[PDB]
Amino acid sequence: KKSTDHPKYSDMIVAAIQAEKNRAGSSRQSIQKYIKSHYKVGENADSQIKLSIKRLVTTGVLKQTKGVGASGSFRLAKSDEPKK
DNA sequence: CGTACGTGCGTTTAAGCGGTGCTAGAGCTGTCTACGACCAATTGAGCGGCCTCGGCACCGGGATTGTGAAAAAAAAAAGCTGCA
Ligand SMILES: [Ca+2]
Ligand SMILES: [Ca+2]
Ligand SMILES: [Ca+2]
Repeated sequence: KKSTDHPKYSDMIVAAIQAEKNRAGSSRQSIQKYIKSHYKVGENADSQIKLSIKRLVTTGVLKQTKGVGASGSFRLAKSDEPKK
């Protein structure tokens, strides 16, 4: 149930998080360097991507390991695929 | 392969120039004497000589440190799958 909401740069983080085959790795600057393939505002992109993550983390759908700016490490987790 | 650099635009900035006006201070002049050259006589600090004995160079033996191979683990990465 509940309210599903619209994200944008959010999408492009989760696209780019899965578009690396790894165990616990995705530092904001690695992500940005891939995803700077553009329609995007490259000048203001990092803040919005940085802003974007915190909320993904707070939902816990995206999962990370010990830090904040220092760690730069997370991936998609929980358990979501098409299912009953 | 990702981007830090070079290129070339238009916009902005202050260097450059020529000039005027003020005075700090560079430098020049003459005077006067404190201070350094020079001298000779005086004597002790430091030279060469020479003698010694203890630090230090060299050795052997025992302790310790670090390297490297070999065996075996932990992991990372590769090649291999069907699905969706
Ligand atoms: Ca580079
Ligand atoms: Ca003067
Ligand atoms: Ca001597």
